[PDB]
Amino acid sequence: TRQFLIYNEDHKRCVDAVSPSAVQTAACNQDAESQKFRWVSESQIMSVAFKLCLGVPSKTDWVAITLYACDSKSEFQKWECKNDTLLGIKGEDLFFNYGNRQEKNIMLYKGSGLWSRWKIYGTTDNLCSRGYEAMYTLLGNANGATCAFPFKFENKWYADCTSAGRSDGWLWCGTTTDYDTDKLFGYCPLKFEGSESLWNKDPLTSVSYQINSKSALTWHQARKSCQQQNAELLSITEIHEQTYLTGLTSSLTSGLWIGLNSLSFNSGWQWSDRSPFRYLNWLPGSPSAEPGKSCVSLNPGKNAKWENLECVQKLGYICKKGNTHCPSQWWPYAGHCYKIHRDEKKIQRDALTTCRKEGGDLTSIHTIEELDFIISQLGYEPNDELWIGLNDIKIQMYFEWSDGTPVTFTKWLRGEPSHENNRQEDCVVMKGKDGYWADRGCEWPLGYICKMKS
Repeated sequence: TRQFLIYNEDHKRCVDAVSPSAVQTAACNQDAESQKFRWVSESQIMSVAFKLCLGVPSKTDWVAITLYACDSKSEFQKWECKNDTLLGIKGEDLFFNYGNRQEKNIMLYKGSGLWSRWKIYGTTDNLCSRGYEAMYTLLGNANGATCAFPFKFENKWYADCTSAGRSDGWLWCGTTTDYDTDKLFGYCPLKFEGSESLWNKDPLTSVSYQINSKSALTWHQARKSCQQQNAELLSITEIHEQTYLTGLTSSLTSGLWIGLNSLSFNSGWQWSDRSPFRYLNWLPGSPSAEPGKSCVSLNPGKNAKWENLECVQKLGYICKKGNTHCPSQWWPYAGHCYKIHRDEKKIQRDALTTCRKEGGDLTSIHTIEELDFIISQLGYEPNDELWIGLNDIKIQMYFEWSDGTPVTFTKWLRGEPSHENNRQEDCVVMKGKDGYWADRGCEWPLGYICKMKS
């Protein structure tokens, strides 16, 4: 999945490593470790056989590309893909090239020709396709630091995650390159027997959860460490979910990252996996109005309630592997009919009824296309404040639609949802050039939109 064979279409022969002194080409053989290569940084390319990166003595022409000890900053081991199948050194237009058979060796040339076009064996998406992605460790003493390749364990070099020196066959990696000295390690987000014992799956939902309490990453590092596990940062969508994870995080104390954030500039709080932000559970004082704050943490030491901590703080994190014809005045969309009212302005409750006396209900919105229809086609204007069907009248911090349709979709105005800990009941308005939503006390009289079926 991450190792590959470097290969030249025209010569139909792959790149091979015979020695640190010499890098040649041979007949392609994917069972020959000599030939196998693998990214290690954004730029470096290492041989899994010898655990050394391909590099040059200088950025000059016709010098031999050979294997050097791999070095984050030696700026001769750095490579990049140009034009397409081109492979050259960064900064200077000099390219990986097939070796003139005088010096049996890959060399660096200035020709953008057919001898300088390389490509992963058995594919057509250039070698910056299988590019390096930093893989954050699980558990371990290194607090989830990224894997370091290569690393030395018991005086041998390992090019990927290994189950060496272990009875259990788990896959681990050093987080520095000399693990034998620093002894910092963790487990790789890959699949092996024991892999799944790092998740919980609530017996009811079947959604799974990973609690990384011993790690300490920024919000964005955390988010990337669940995407590479085909997951995402934790979303809390139902009252059952918050209680279930309050049980898991009962015995923990330091804050943990969840997917709730205000990182988009014309949009309020939102879940990182695009789950609808319908259920709230803030700590007193949050959402804090401090302008620099956009990422939410879950505090297991304060009954699993939520607070926003700078997205550069290094905390733990939780991941989540889920899974026609209408009355006059009224206008249709998606089989329903809509209307905005300002003849008389009414309280939320009295607005709800004049949409049932009219034969419908305060409007529900389940898709962004639906929200788009409301603002374009019903004479709505950007400086409006219109009641809609969202509310938490039965249960605070739990928004449902008045018409009893499921809340499949959220789109908050920036700054919103407002002050819920400052009131007892939370109704929802539509306002702003984009028609985004805001929550407020219900017992405020405003205009409204309603929705009916045909």
